Amino acid sequence: TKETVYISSIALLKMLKHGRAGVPMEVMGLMLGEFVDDYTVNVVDVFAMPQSGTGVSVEAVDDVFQAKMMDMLKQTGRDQMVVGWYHSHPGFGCWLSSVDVNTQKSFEQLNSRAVAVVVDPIQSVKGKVVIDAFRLIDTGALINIQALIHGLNRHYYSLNIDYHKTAKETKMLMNLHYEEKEESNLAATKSMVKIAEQYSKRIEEEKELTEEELKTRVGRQDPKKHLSETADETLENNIVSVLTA
Amino acid sequence: LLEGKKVMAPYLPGSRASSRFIKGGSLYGLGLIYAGFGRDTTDYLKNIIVENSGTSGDEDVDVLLHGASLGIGLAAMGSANIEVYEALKEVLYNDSATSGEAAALGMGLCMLGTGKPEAIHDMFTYSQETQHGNITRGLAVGLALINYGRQELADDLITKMLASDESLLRYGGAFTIALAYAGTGNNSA
Amino acid sequence: HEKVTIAPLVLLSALDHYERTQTKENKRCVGVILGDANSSTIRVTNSFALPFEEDEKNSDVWFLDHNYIENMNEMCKKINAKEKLIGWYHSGPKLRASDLKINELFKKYTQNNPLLLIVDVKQQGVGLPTDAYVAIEEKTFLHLPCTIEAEEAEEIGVEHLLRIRLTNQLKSLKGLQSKLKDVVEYLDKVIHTILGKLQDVFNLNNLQKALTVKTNDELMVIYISNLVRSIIAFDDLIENKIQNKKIQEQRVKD
Amino acid sequence: MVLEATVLVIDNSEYSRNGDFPRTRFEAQIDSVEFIFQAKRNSNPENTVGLISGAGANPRVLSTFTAEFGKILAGLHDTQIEGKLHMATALQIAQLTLKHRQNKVQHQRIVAFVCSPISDSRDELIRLAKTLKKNNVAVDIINFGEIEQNTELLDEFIAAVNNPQEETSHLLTVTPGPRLLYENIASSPIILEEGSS
Repeated sequence: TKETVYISSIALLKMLKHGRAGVPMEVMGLMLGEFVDDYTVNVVDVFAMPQSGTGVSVEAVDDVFQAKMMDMLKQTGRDQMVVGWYHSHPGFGCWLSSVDVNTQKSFEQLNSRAVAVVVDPIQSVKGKVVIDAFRLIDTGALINIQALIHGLNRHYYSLNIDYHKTAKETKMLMNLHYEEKEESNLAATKSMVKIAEQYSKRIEEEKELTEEELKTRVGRQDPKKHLSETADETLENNIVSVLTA
Repeated sequence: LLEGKKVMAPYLPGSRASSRFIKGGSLYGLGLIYAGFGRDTTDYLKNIIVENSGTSGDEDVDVLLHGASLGIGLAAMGSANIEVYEALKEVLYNDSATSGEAAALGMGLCMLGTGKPEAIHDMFTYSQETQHGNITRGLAVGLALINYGRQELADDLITKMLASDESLLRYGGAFTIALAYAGTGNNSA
Repeated sequence: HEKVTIAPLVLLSALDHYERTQTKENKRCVGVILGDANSSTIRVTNSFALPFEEDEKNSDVWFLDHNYIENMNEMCKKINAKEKLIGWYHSGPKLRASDLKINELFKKYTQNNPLLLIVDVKQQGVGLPTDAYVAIEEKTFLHLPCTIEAEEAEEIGVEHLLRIRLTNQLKSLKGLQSKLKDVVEYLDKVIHTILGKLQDVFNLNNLQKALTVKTNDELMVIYISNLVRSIIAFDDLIENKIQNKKIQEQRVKD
Repeated sequence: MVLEATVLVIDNSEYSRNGDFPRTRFEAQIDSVEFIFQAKRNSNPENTVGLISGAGANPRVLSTFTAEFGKILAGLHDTQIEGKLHMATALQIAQLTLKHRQNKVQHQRIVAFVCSPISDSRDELIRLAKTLKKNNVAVDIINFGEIEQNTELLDEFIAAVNNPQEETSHLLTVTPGPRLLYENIASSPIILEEGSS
């Protein structure tokens, strides 16, 4: 019932980057990972089904392509279990499709269990991630129990997501932001050129304020607001202008 | 201290059960009364454990293993029995998220104390080594256990647990820090 | 010229490749990179392990198959049309003459001169654990600088990771570190003319003139707001907060 | 018959540049290959071969592992015609080639044209032969050399590879005259007869 999904963010971003363009259609394809005892759903990898012009469909799943890749992947040394479904559901908290279920459902047959991974490629963009995994049926449960034996199981039914990577990529990933020396001080020494404007900026910062302050005597253009804000930005560059010497 | 075994008797293993886990239930359920006093039955059940230790990946068994793997260190707690550590250490290493979990506890329970750093290494190894959420998790708890009142001692593993990428080691680290420094406040801690 | 976008997806994956392949420094895990290369900034969309063999016992001896890329691109194209082959990657961290052979194989498969990619699978040194080379030719190959894009969908999952000035300086040593050594290297390596070419721009320092001092001129006004920066701080809150307190503390009716 | 991977080593070289019987040696190589490879894929379907450049100043694979025409496809285009020995390297590649041979239980095989004067060292040659036998490669060679290339590495080599014959090495050194390679080697257990070990 409380189940652990796991992603190598590669597969995540892969989905994403693939799902990011996925609109309109859900991006489809394998998901690579395993099951470690119960609860353990790992995804090392994933990949696109090549687009189905008909859209997302259970027929559109091609097991040649996987075999193709999986071979080349097995050739890569890349090998996993197909762990379920992942799609891009723009604007969708929703649920995917009874089809998409039936899609997974006829598929999760191929496993002990699988996933249908919701992604809203739209609302994933928040800077947090929108994402989900259905697999709708249970043993009993974490053992839920009744609706299967009493039949008629139709629900959202998420799984429970997680993922893991490493400090390894993390460092390199924090390495995003020769380089900086070429890239910084000294590349943005570009500062003195506009001093007249850097004056004038500040010089224009000037007038805005008595004006602003004046109102001190709700609704706004607040007497106190921009005043600081206005100048303060300049400062850092206004500051560092010195440094290179 | 008598009845409870007979209480468990109908649900004891060999009395069968409806559920193997019900059947597993007595195992853990047993020591509840007998904690520290059930070592015999425990070790006895540990034999049943040791019996199914190197084998028997039936979830039903694994529970019958786990539920026993539960109640073992339960009574074995605070008593240093390598077998308890050991027999679990396989049941541990047997990698049943069901079973191996309890091992990560009872082994801690056995050596609960200053324990031994080797198990720590093992646990901490098994931590990083063994691939599971729970099985990996409960390790640090066992680490938390057998680091008890050691205080300054476990600081390494503490630091190690602290330095862990994984929550789990960090996680138990506090508990480790607790059982080390529990009671008297170590401010720095 | 065409200096390129970098895809973290690639980077990560390529390392998992390295991981997956169990590659050691005896080897460099290699493979396709993907993007579209036309622009003066090439983009790297994706990249793919080319299952491979590398032997530097005999350098030119090493193994790779294209038929991956054959099968690959098809799907890739079918996956996305924008995937068109821009080049290829490898582990690295550093070059081997085996590369050039490897290099020109892709030239068959690439629009422009294809792209090498160095990775540091150990991610050791600096910004990038990475270089990307393109053959030029007397051979040439060359690294144009590159960087990451958004890839925000990535950056979003990336946002789940991490968690002003100084660093800018911090490379102050780096080149200057090896540099004179690099001289003394070549100096006592051979114990080229390029180095002397490097030389004359050294005088490009002690240069400073009264022209320098004009800085402070600028720096003068630069400080005007420093009051004003905090003058509004110097004004409002605790005035009103006291008021608000005077409100609040006098509130206290019943 | 054969379930094993093969490699075709082509020198397009001082011999292949030069017709040893129609239309060129290098060309005489060609249809003999398909002839061979046909019988190779007739040996069994799934029988795989490599194709490399032992020719020119650059060693490289021309056709990688496959199992049908894609080689005959791949071999279709030329080579450096006057080129020179990469053989050792080419072989050492062909070795590593077979180290990646696809869906193993395929034994390692190599088929080598000799269009080059054959410059290499005996130990290296035999280190190959060792490495082969180590790797357990089937090695048969196509050689029409000047004189021929023989009383030489090629002769030691097939021996040096070989504890068992076709699990390691057999030889044929191609003769001149109206000797059609595919017709010639039709005799040699480079093809037919017993085909693999």
